[PDB]
Amino acid sequence: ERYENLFAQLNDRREGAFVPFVTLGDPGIEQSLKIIDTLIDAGADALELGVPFSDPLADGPTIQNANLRAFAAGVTPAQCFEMLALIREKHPTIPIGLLMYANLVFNNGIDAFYARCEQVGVDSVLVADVPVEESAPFRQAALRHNIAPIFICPPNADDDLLRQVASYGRGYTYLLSRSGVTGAENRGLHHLIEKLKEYHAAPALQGFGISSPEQVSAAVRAGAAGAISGSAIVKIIEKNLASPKQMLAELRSFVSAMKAASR
Amino acid sequence: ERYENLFAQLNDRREGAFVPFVTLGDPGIEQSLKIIDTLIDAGADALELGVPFSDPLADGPTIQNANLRAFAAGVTPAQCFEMLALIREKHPTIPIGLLMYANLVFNNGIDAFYARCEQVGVDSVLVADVPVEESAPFRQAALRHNIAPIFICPPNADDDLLRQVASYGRGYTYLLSRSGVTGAENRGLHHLIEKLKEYHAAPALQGFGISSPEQVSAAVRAGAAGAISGSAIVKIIEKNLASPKQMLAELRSFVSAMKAASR
Amino acid sequence: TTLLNPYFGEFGGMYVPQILMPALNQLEEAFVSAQKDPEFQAQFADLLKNYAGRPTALTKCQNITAGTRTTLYLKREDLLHGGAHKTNQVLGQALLAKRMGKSEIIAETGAGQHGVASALASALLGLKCRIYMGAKDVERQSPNVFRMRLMGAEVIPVHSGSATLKDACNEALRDWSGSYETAHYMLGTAAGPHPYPTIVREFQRMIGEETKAQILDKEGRLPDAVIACVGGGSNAIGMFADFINDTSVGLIGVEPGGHGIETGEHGAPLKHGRVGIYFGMKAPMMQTADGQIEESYSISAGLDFPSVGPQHAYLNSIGRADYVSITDDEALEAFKTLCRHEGIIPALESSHALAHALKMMREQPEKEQLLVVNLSGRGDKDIFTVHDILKARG
Amino acid sequence: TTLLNPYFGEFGGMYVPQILMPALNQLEEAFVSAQKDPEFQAQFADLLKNYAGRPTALTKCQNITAGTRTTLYLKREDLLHGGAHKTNQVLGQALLAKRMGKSEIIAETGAGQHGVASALASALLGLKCRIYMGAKDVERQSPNVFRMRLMGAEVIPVHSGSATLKDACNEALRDWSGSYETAHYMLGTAAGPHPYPTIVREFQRMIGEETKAQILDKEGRLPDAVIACVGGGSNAIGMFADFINDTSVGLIGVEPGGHGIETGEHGAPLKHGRVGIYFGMKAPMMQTADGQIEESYSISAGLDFPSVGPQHAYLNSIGRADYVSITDDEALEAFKTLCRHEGIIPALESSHALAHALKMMREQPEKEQLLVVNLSGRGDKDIFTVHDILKARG
Ligand SMILES: C=C(NCc1c(COP(=O)(O)O)cnc(C)c1O)C(=O)O
Ligand SMILES: C=C(NCc1c(COP(=O)(O)O)cnc(C)c1O)C(=O)O
Ligand SMILES: O=P(O)(O)OC[C@@H](O)CO
Ligand SMILES: O=P(O)(O)OC[C@@H](O)CO
Ligand SMILES: [Cs+]
Ligand SMILES: [Cs+]
Ligand SMILES: [Cs+]
Ligand SMILES: [Cs+]
Ligand SMILES: [Cs+]
Repeated sequence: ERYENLFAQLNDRREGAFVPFVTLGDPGIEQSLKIIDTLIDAGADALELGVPFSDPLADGPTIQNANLRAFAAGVTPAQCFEMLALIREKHPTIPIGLLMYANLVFNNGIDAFYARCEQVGVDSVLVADVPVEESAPFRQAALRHNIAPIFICPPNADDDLLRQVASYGRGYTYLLSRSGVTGAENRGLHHLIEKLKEYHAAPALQGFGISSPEQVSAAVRAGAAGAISGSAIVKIIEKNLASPKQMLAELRSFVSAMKAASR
Repeated sequence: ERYENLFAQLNDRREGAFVPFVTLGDPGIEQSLKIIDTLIDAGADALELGVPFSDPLADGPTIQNANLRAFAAGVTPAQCFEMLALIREKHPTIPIGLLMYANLVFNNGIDAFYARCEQVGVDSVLVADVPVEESAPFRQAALRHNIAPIFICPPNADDDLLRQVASYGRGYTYLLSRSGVTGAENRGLHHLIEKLKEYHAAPALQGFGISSPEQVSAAVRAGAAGAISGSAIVKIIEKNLASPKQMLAELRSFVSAMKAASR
Repeated sequence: TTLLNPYFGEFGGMYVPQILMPALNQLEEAFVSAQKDPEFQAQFADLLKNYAGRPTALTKCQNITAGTRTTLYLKREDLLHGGAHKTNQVLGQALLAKRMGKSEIIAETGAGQHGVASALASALLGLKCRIYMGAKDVERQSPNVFRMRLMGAEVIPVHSGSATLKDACNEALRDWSGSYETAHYMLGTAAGPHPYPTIVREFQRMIGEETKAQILDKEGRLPDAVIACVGGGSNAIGMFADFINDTSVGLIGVEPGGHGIETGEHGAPLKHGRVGIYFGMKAPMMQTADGQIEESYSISAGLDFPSVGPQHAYLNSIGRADYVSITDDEALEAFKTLCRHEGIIPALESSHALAHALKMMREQPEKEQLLVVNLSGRGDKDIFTVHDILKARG
Repeated sequence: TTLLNPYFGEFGGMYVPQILMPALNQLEEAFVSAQKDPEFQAQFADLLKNYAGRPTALTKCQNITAGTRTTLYLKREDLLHGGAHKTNQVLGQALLAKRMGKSEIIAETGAGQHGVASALASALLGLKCRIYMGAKDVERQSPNVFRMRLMGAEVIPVHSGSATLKDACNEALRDWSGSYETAHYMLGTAAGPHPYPTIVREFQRMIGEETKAQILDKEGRLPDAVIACVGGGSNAIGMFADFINDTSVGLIGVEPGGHGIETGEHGAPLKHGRVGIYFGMKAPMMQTADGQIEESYSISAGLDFPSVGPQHAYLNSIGRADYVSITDDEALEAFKTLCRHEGIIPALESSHALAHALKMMREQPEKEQLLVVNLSGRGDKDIFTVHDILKARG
């Protein structure tokens, strides 16, 4: 119960969670692994990881390019699962969540996918292009393999959706900051946050557009159990492709700043 | 009665007539005048002259270019009539026939046109784009000014046309060698020639495609009172634009050869 | 003589070299016969409907007349197979060609719409088609050159003179004079020697007949005025024909004003020319004082001709039809207005008609008036031309 | 839940990010309501007829079937305003957009025919239109880019991926996910998340309804088979829809075979793909063993897509409809054959359908069969592309 233990501990220390996001294999397998260890050493409470997909329709340019880079390095889903195994072997308690696109999950069989997630130590799975309306087979497979199915609570969510997300979700609730696709440049909820807690929904993590410490503190202050940052992280990766050393340094610096803001 | 006197004399000498054609003002007024004197000195029995027209629809490239050249030299219809006056002033007995396009005749008034033809000494007028069907006002104006109206006898002429041409025409009958437009490269009638004589049509001159002595003799042998050659003449003009001297020499040589063939 | 009157008042006739009279006479006879032949009419109708797509729609323009008392309809000849009204009479002339046992077709073209129409009809009816087109037009109306070739037609560039419509016409006639036994000259407009102005009107009159029926059904009355651009005069007479005896209906022909009438660079002989004889007819001509036929001009290749059909000269003479001109710029503003506010891309030729209509509305916005503009063709062929001009302007 | 079944068997669904479900739900509700609204149907009909020019003709091809027992008719969607069947459902979706109070339009386009249709409808109905088009297609279907701009639409080149249809689709969806409150995504084919496959079929079914009425009146019976090219599946389902319950009528969809199926360079996921989830639907996808969506290929931009509408996947599954493929070369030979022997220049997309029909006739020339090919569009947009290829060959 990695998520349950994290939020319990965080609650005691009265702090929110900072969850960085990166695409596995960007810019390469080895460097991606170091990048993730740095994110954890820098202060990451949990991880949100993506698997390169040919058509990431919920992602803006930053993460699109992250996917392209991973593809240039020949990164495949199989290699992503080998990486997840290694990451879990080095960090036994950090909660690991995957952000997937439906075809990759459906490809070799939905159940087989979640069976593999369980085998490598994954804690949750969010399928970006599978709304609650199409979630049955995915949420069911997840639960059968002790994987928490993650659901998104959009800013335009009505009561029926709040309730569905509350009962179907496990681990954490992905609280969308805004409409649109992923992107750090686009910056985006107290009421929604309250309703979720009313319906006993898994703890809420805010995502999309979160790229500054100020935004982290704001989310926590508003009631959110934490925040997720992807594009902002990925941007540091692409700007430092030439200097891997300065890349990690810049990343550690940024993550620490984002995490401190959650205290 | 220039045409009547020519055919009478020619008949006695038992020869056919050679009638060269050139566009007035090509390549220029002065040179055109010399070209015509040479044609006459070389043996021309009568003249067939054209007046530069913007759209000579019955003419092929050779004469089209002749018209262009005359236009480059600024040759106008007024200047053409001044030339005709000079030509008639030097040659009192040679029959002069004009080959015109309807608009030039109709422009300042049909009657005024034929009045001017009579004033400068012109003997006949052939309007290329005026069939017998539209000829009334033209033939009438011509006769009123002692100008012979010339009609074409096409190779596809039926009996009604033979008869019309026979009674309306004066001077000579233009016997078409072939369909198409003027052109020396395109070489084209005994029955038609006979029918015309039966209906007492003005003497017949064959035209279009006549560019060799052989063709001249053939026309006369077939019964025609003579032949007309335009493009063949004009071609010598354009090939010798650089050497006016060799131009006239070449022309005299050619005309003599064509005329001899009519003996 | 002839079976039909070759004249419209003083205008018209058969001013062609004697050699072509038999061909003209044969064509007239074949036309008269075909007009009384049920089978011919049925075959013509079948092609127009099932092949060309007639009847064409009559579109009401609600957007461009907003805030005025002008109701404007567009006869959509732009939707006809091929893209212009030209296709109508070409199907009829092709049938006449077969009827006369001719296996080849000669045609002239400026906007290339008549060329395309001639090529497609020939491909469909088994005729060998050759098209004359001025070199300038080969360039400014290129999309159509490609279409013609693709359909098996021989396109022949004419570099003589102004390298435009007029010159293409000259070559077509020269060619026919030497091949009339096997080739039929499919003249593309209501001009030239009789019987062409008559044949072309009759094979285009469906435009006005449909326009009348459609306007009556949609408005319960006739138009205050039908407006059409005038090149040689086919789409305009095609639109006018059936309204001629309806005295209340204004007939407005719009000649190209080019860069403006005062510049001499236009194609408006009807209102700024002088009667002359050329291209087998006695009609208004843009001509010099000397009697030389001048070169015309217009941003639209289809209207770029120094003369006009004889019936238009006649209708103007007796005052039945009024003719005006529209400059390049006025046509362009109309072109853009239709594109952006009605979602229809009109041919630049048609745009001249639309331009006048828009003027009639704008000048007297409170005048109640029902107008119909013959949208003779679509402007796909004019896209590159219009783009380059609008680019050099921003 | 939803008001209508989002699936056709196992294919279909609404696989989009949660943020877009309200927009999809709103669209479905608006569509259902509009379908029971007499005023909406009347307005739709009015636009289709008086603006678009429906009904389109059904042309019999006597020349190309000579010496065989094959009778072939062509549904002339190429005569529709805009030049392709695309215009039909765009008029309907535009009305739905207004009905929903949306003032902007997002559309993707490959052949540019949907882009042009979206632009003209928006110009006519007062909507701000922006179109996504792959850069490769901006080039090979350029005539349409010009048309779109001229009508006031913003054309946005997409350089990502294969720079073709698929990529234009991706961008359109990304854009909509962030602007659905003010913009309506006018998807151009019978694919994507429900309710689009249903809406697009319904707003295109007039093709088949008219085809049935026209074939009955001309032949007294139904077709042995209706044939249409299949990109996303709109013109094909539009043609098929009304014949589905007529069990004797063969439904043949023609997927692009590109350079040949064995080369992997094609757009035939239906018969050579594997079911997957992408572009909001569970449907056959050309995809790697890993589950990555592959890039498709086809000489015709309109068919260059790695997936297909879910209803086609379903109809094929139960065996109601048969799907085949036609290579680039086969489509080109059909394109030229129609141009030269029927005088119609077909879109390269439509040419794939015609190619199969010609194969069906040639392979069994003594087999008596009545066929109808949906000529989805005219090929004006393909002239330069075809010319360059035929030039490099002579
Ligand atoms: C001369 C040619 N076009 C004329 C044309 C015209 C002018 O010709 P009319 O004969 O006057 O109708 C009007 N509208 C369209 C769309 C046109 O294509 C041609 O296509 O060869
Ligand atoms: C993708 C586009 N075109 C598709 C198209 C197609 C294929 O799409 P369908 O949706 O399968 O009908 C067939 N025919 C014509 C003439 C076309 O333009 C487009 O215009 O954007
Ligand atoms: O990139 P962001 O900051 O918009 O976050 C969204 C995802 O990338 C992480 O879930
Ligand atoms: O040029 P030709 O030889 O065809 O003769 C025709 C005219 O030029 C003279 O009438
Ligand atoms: Cs109005
Ligand atoms: Cs004109
Ligand atoms: Cs129609
Ligand atoms: Cs047949
Ligand atoms: Cs496809």
